[PDB]
Amino acid sequence: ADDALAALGAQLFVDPALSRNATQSCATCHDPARAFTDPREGKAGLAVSVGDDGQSHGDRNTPTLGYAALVPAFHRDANGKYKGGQFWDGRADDLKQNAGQPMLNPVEMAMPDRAAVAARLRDDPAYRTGFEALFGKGVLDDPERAFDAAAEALAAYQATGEFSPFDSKYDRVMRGEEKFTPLEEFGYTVFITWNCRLCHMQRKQGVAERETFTNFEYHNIGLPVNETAREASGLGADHVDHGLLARPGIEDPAQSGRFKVPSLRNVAVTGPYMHNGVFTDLRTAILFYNKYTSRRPEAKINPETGAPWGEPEVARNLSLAELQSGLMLDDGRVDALVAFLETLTDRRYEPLLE
Amino acid sequence: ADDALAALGAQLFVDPALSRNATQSCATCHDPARAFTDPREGKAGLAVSVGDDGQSHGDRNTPTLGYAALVPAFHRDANGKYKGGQFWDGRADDLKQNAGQPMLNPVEMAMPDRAAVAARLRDDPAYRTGFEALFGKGVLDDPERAFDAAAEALAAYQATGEFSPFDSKYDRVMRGEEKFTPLEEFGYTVFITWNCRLCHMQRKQGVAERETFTNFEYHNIGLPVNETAREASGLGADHVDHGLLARPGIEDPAQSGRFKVPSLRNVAVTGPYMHNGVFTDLRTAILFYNKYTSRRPEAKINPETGAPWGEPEVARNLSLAELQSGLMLDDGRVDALVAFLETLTDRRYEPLLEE
Amino acid sequence: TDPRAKWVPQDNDIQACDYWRHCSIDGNICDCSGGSLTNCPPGTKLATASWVASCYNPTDGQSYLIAYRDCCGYNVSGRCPCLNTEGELPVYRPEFANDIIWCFGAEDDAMTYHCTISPIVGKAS
Amino acid sequence: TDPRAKWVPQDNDIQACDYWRHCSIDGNICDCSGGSLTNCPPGTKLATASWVASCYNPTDGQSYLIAYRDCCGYNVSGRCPCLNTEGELPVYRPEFANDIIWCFGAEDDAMTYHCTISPIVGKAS
Amino acid sequence: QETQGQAAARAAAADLAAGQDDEPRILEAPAPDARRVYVNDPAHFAAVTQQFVIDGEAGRVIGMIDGGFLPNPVVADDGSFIAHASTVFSRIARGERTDYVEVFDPVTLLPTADIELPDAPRFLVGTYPWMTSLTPDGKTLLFYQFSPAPAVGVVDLEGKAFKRMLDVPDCYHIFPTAPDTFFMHCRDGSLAKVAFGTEGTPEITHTEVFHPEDEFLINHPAYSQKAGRLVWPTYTGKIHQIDLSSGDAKFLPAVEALTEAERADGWRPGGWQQVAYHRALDRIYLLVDQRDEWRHKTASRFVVVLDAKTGERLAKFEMGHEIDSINVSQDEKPLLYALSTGDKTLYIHDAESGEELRSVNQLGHGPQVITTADMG
Amino acid sequence: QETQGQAAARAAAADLAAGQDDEPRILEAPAPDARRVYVNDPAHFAAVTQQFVIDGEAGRVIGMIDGGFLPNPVVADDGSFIAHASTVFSRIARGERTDYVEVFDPVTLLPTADIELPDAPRFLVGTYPWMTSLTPDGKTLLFYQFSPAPAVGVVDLEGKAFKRMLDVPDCYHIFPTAPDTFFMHCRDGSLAKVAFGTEGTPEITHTEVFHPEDEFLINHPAYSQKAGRLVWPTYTGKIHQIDLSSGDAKFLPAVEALTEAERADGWRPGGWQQVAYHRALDRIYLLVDQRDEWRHKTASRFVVVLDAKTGERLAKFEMGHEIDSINVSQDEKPLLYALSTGDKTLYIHDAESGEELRSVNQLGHGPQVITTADMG
Ligand code: HEC
Ligand code: HEC
Ligand code: HEC
Ligand code: HEC
Ligand SMILES: [Ca+2]
Ligand SMILES: [Ca+2]
Ligand code: NA
Repeated sequence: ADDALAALGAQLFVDPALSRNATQSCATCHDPARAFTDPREGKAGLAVSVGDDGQSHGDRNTPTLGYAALVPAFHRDANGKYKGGQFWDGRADDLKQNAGQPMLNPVEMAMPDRAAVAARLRDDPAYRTGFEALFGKGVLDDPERAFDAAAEALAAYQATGEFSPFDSKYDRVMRGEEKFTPLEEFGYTVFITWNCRLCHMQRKQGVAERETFTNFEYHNIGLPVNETAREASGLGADHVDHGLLARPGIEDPAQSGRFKVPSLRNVAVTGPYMHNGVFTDLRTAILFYNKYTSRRPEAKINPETGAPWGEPEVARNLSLAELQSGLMLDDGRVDALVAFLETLTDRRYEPLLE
Repeated sequence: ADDALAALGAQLFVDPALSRNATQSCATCHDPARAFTDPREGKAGLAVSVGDDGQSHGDRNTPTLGYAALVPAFHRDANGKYKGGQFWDGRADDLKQNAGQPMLNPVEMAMPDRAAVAARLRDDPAYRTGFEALFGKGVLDDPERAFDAAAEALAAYQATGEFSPFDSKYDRVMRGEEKFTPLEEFGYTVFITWNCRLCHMQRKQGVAERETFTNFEYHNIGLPVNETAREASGLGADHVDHGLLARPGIEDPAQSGRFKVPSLRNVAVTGPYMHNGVFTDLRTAILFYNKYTSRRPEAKINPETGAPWGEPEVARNLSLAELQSGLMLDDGRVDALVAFLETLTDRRYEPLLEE
Repeated sequence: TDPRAKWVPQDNDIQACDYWRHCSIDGNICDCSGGSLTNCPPGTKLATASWVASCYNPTDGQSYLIAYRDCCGYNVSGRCPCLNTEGELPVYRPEFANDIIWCFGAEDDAMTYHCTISPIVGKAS
Repeated sequence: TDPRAKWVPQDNDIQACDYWRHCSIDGNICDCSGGSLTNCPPGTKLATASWVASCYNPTDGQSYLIAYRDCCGYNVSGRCPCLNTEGELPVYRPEFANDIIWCFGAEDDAMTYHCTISPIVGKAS
Repeated sequence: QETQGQAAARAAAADLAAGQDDEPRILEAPAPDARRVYVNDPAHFAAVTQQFVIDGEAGRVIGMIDGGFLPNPVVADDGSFIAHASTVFSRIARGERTDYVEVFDPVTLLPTADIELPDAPRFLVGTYPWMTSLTPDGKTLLFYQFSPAPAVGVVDLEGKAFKRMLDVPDCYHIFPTAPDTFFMHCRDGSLAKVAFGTEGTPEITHTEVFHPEDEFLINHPAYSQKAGRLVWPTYTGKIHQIDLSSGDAKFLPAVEALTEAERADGWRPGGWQQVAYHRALDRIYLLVDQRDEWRHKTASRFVVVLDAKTGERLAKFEMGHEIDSINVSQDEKPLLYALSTGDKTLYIHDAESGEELRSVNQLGHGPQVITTADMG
Repeated sequence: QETQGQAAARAAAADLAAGQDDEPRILEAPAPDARRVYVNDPAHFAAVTQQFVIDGEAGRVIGMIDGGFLPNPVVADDGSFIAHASTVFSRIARGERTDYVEVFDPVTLLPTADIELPDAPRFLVGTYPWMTSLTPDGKTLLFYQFSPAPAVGVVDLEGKAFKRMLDVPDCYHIFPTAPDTFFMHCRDGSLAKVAFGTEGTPEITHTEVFHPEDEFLINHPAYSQKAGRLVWPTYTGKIHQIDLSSGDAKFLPAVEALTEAERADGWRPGGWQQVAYHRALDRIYLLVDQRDEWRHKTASRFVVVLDAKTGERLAKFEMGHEIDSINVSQDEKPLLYALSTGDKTLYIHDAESGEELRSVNQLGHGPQVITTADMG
């Protein structure tokens, strides 16, 4: 089942007939060639993706699908900290629940309802063969089963080795196959002795077996609005992205502005950065952390804009305990981190580095 | 010579012919029956003594002559702290220089000059014989030699066993002839552990052969004016007894208000106390020291008057380092100190040991 | 008790200065003042900052990155003093330097040294 | 050497705990931290308070009264720690008691204990 | 047989192997139980001082508290909080003196109160446990003051502020009995009783003189506050017991810790906290050895245990160590704590057999005072 | 033969017998001289620390200075004053941190200046002499700041005030060359020349990278300020010598403290102040012993002496004790100061022969730093 189930998910992933005007598939916004992210440019750059209607833009940046399958389902641990889930705000429990929402999102694939999606699947005899072999006959005659099966197949497809190969240079180094460059090792050491490790490691202590450089927690690191992406989303300037608080069921006002800690795997090749896609460059996303540690004036400036970083979109709930480490990363270490984060790039996406 | 000189002092000491109206001798104001102090009453009680005219009062209390022969001559040691001398302000170098001053002082014996003294000495056949045996023929015909001879005789008499016998109970106890009472012994122990020792022991450390309970130093303990005595002296409301500073050749304004640390021997029978006889009781003298240590309001009150001790006559140069010990004497320790100090009474004044 | 002799790790006693995880420890083992191997004693503050050392585990023969972390805000414990320096580099290479009072990021700006924990952050390399 | 054996005075070494004048000393011998037998080390403050003991001097067979005095305003020296109790009565007899920090009357209100001096003030009677 | 260090090493290795995770954090101390003992370290007059919080059962240090110059430690019997009266200076041992009282949470060890004592009022002395004392309700801390005269300062732990100084006679120590009452011991050989309100001359009453002036009551009596029992030894091992449970001092029959033959052979009490009292068992424990009359602060190697009613000796333990202070946990089948200031080691003994059960070493520089909660 | 305690007893005896009176008082420490030595005691990270003032000739403690948490001692070369940058907290080792500079009079040991450092800027570390440093004129003091970034605080001692923080690159230690200029050691392998005007960015000029990434230079280099000589050993025994007298860094020939067969047989430098340097004699003294490459802070039983210019070994001394730190007086026929952290003893040796002359014991809890004055 699960071998062929993924094959059906592979068919659907690249099928643009899951979108109203038949213009876009998962592969459109999650391009396999680009670490499963969107190469296309809308009104606000690559910060947000354009929907099926070629008009509607999202509010958030499209994340890699690579290594999302290792993120555990959304839950709250004994600490009181939330962990796991899908979407920058964790509003999806897991890959399965996540897969459906793009299909039905007017500002994305823009299928009006589940019934419309079923109709498209019956257009293909390939599906009626493949779907009915895995979920039995008549599956495509039922909107609810088909949509769900398609979501499940898409989920399964994303849980294959093709999405999480662990064939990055980091992976080969930890297996003893090759060594880090002095700068990469320096970056790793910095990465596991500075605040980076507090949020971007699977564990607090001990050895993780399949590290994806996220603890799956939710933090507000105090990012500002993305001026241009925000206009493009059409949600108004008065609108506030409350991150995790926007997940249904989450009412705790301490989670306002908190976003899922993203896996730093493939990070080098999935710009722009953060939930709102505000930072074009990776170096910029690293230097942003120094506004909490550096006494220096340049730390206040966003190097991309040349102007003050900007007031956080959400001022309260900052992870200051972690962020205010009393230690400023110098450029030397910022270099080191850029290098180490590059080692988390997959084999097939290594060529993209430059 | 040494035996006979003192014998001439003895004669002179009790001879009223050294006073203008012939009514007064050393013995008058320095009565042998009262540790060589004045038992007489004046306008200020026993605070200050009345002179030969029967009118003029001193501004200071007449001290004992007992153990005054143990005090080094006035000097200043390497610390820069003055020691020794005679008079409450140490304006006299020693007993010899001291002796002449009562005789000439208008408010005391009031002899107009040294000549008048010599003319009194000639009229006694005993002196002509006695003075001329020790100082030679013609000594009484020379006022300067006569005056000074008399003085030295007076000094010599004062250095005899009579004035400093060391037959107090303290002395007997320090030999092991007899013991202290438990109260006296506690009194002794407090005396040698509390700030008293810093000023009323001959030495800073070690042992003294002939202890008289004074480092002979000059300190300002911050005493007020004794208004009754100050009034009788007639020096006025604006007058400030500068103490040691009033000694000629002492200009250091840090010595203003400082007075010779008195010998505590015979202290039980020599009241009233301090340079201006401001405290009648030996106990009040001790309690005064609590004003620099005690938090309690009572310590700021003079028990004899019920009023504050008073603004120090000289508000500067107080020995606060010594006085501010941060330890208040409770009544037990005072009782004990009184008992100890009573043991410093000479044997022949033990009968007189009253109150 | 030969101080200069090559440091011989053991996996049988964390309070002894030869415990495999204390390979670059400076000061006092927290397990002797109310902490434990990987936790701080009560009333002290855990620094976010750390310094690392690849300590050889003699049990499985595998090295481990030990990000040491100081417990802070207290006078030094005076108990189980250990000063090991496996991999310890000078101060100009701070990540591997252990004379430093690594108390940064501790609550209430605590900077006084009490003791040190010895937790693994990964397998070395 | 025997802590409980009768105290044996000697008049041949002051930095020794059995020096005859230290017969009721508590704390530290000032001579061992920049003071002398009867003076305070520099920087410290001389207390005006004191306690006494009758110490036997085996040089002259006479017992002398030692009115001990503390030097204050400094942490304890930690040199020549000594504790003797000849004629040492409890706190309620403070003039023979020696656990008390006798720092009273010390300049600049210094009340920390650094060390103690042993000056004579008289003879036993 | 397996030491606490070896267990933790074995446990840690299992977690690593099993792949277990655990967040590094500030541990809480275990709940205050009867076998918790506090070793305080006056550190031979050091400007700063340590207090060890020890689990007597495991023989483990479960926490510590930093203190100032000769602080007076107090432990709420109920185990709800500890505190001390500490003294700090702006420049280590010099400069502006700040006397102050800290109350700590007994599991986090976090200070829940910091109270300034104005005019630097604390009595600075080698640590006598009963120169600073909690009232039975743990709401008021009383502390002694010798300068400029014996006085007793009142500190309100509830409202977290210093109240007042109480002027008392020539008396010493503080053994609180009521929330507004405590006894002292006076020079004249009497105990003073002191009743104090928020203002007014306190009602000060003296007992009869209960011992010769040549009979010397040591500086470290054992006071069981919950039993109102004041166990006061003399230099000769004769022990004055005063009962204060009625709110007034009634004197008990004096008991001799040592036999007449032992007293001719030169046996005498000696050490710091020379005497300990177990409440439940009514046993007096005393540090004794063969010594000269004036070696009364030197360590002892023997503990005589005697029934406090009868004076009957129950045991004479050979401790096998130089013990300066003894104390007991007030639980049944109690531990006997033996603090060697020399060895800087708490020797934890079975108080029945006197067997050394275990020991907690490295307890500072000159640890002198043992303190235990009376929780039961 | 006669110890200083014995001669004192004989003096006191004569004074008594002769009846010499004498006033108890505060002694003045004798005039500072080249033979005076300061032994700091970091006390194994204790919150308070002690500096002992020692007369190396007499082998006698002539005074002491109290200090805070890992305070950095600085002895002015001309012995006009001493000072440290120290850290006290409001509650021993907790609460509000106050970093302050204190200057002392070198004979009375009284503080002549107490300067507060704003925003708790001192770098806290196991004491490294040149993490806090005096300018040649002694008017300015400089101290290192690691947090939030490498920086250097300027303190005016004459004006008795802090100036400002000089932010700098990823560099460490401070070696003042002038009243406005000092060097640091950086991560890239270069030194940094840092000239600081009245205000503004300092004139930061790096030298060439003068050592590899994999060459490790010790935390306790010797630095003579009047010579402008920076002596910097590596773990292996190799020594870097830098002349900073010119105003810039000339790198002297890389001298090797150990022979090839010695390094092969496990000989290495180890200890705390591993290296001393005599100015006049231009001799380098180095603690060495047979040790494994990663035991580089343990005590050493030997001390090799070598000519700073040529590198010829002048002598190797068996110290007869476990020595952690060494230093030397800058006078002729100098003393080799040998500090055992374990023994808490300053073993005072003759630097010509290495023979032990005398020893000053009981120097605290874990004395690590010896500091002499360069008076001659
Ligand atoms: C928890 C307090 C964190 C610490 C400490 C660090 N990071 Fe982080 N990071 C965190 C969150 C919650 C997020 C999501 C951003 C948002 O929109 O809120 C991030 C993001 C990044 C990214 C962006 C990559 C991407 O896929 O968009 C990078 C490259 C990144 N973080 C790197 C990084 C480094 C190098 C750190 C140590 C200096 C570091 N982070 C600390 C949470 C936390
Ligand atoms: C009353 C009129 C007096 C007569 C007659 C004599 N003396 Fe006196 N004397 C008197 C007073 C009030 C004082 C203190 C004065 C002062 O200024 O301090 C003195 C002082 C002395 C002293 C000094 C003693 C000391 O300071 O301890 C001596 C030695 C002394 N007097 C001796 C003395 C002699 C020998 C007399 C007859 C010649 C004599 N005095 C007369 C009051 C009176
Ligand atoms: C120096 C600081 C002193 C200390 C400490 C004590 N005393 Fe004193 N005392 C001192 C002086 C200079 C004087 C004379 C003061 C003056 O101007 O009159 C005194 C006086 C006395 C007296 C009176 C003696 C007399 O009038 O003949 C007594 C009884 C006395 N002092 C006792 C005493 C005690 C018991 C002390 C310790 C509590 C004590 N003194 C301290 C100087 C100093
Ligand atoms: C274009 C517009 C699209 C299309 C057609 C799809 N997705 Fe994707 N997606 C997109 C954005 C901008 C974001 C971020 C949105 C947010 O967090 O609010 C996403 C998010 C996901 C996630 C969550 C991953 C993570 O948080 O780490 C998954 C698993 C995901 N998307 C999968 C996915 C699949 C299977 C699709 C075809 C059915 C699909 N998406 C379409 C943008 C776009
Ligand atoms: Ca991205
Ligand atoms: Ca009189
Ligand atoms: Na009763």
